Amino acid sequence: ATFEIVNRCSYTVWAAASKGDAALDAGGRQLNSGESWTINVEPGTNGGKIWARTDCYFDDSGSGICKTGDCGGLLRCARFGRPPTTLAEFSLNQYGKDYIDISNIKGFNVPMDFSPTTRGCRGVRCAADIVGQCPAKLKAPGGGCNDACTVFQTSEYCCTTGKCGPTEYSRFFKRLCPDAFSYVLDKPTTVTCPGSSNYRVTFCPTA
Repeated sequence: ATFEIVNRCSYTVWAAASKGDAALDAGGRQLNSGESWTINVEPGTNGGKIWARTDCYFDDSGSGICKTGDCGGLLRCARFGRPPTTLAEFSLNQYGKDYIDISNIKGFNVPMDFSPTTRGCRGVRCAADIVGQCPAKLKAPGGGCNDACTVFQTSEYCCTTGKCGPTEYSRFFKRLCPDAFSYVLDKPTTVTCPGSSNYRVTFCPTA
């Protein structure tokens, strides 16, 4: 499956793509404002994610740091990124269908649209100004809006027991972005797409 990753932000981002125990494609790349990077994701990929990283530095070997979304200090991510990270999440070719969503469970850094480029389903978007409106207690000094699990490490926010409800913090994310997951047991906003669809992830889709 192809994923075209487009940076419409006015700032550079370092895109990342991983399934947690391996890179997807090259796993990461710089995207200056307006640039597009097309990756190939193996059919059947379960639990893949794409995200943006901000304010990165990398040496000539591909080692460094990012303020949001850092994946073990690598340009080429093989692991998931450090919160806060807006997440484009997907599982492909699962009993004949693909499943996509956007999640704020690991916080928010960059607005994104995640849409199919082929027929048969619809896209999802989280493009509100979550960083600007972020509750004071969730603001990440390094940039972004942390989720409450990251900040407070409670069973309730982290849904550790498999029992949890919505919270004031989850409701903030949900109010700004109804079409993204706000906590683990949120009413699902997953979209079912035809198996083997192709996609576009756009950072800063509206500005």
